Amino acid sequence: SMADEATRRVVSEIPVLKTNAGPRDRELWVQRLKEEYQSLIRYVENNKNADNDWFRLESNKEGTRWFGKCWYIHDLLKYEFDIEFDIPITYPTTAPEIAVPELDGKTAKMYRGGKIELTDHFKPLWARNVPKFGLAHLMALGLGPWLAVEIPDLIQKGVIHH
Repeated sequence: SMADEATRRVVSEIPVLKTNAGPRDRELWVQRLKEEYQSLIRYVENNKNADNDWFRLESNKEGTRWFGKCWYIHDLLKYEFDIEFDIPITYPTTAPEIAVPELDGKTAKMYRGGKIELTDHFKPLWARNVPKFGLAHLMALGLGPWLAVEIPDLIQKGVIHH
């Protein structure tokens, strides 16, 4: 299918994750976090090599709260946005909800508190890949393409300024 090839083209060089564990799962959660960090840092290193180093992420000590920055280039100007999310208890079967709080109420494709609204195809795509996708895949397949529609639109409409 076109969808299968599009997914593989975007994620094929991102390390796949393995462990079915969420924040409550003790030593299995510690192992899941090793897969999350190994997958994120390989994605970041690929991004630098492709001149598309577009985000930084850190977590709290337990790896249950994530926060950082993404950058979006439009007409060669670089825009920075703070991003944050909580790991749901039912992770990795349930996908985290990325929030961009400074854009809260500035686009229709977003819920209260700045939680971005992905298309209906993102959720079944995550579901069919559990537990192989993690935070690197949420950034690559979720926030990435969301920015590539919403940021150009909001610059166009005079809603955000450099």
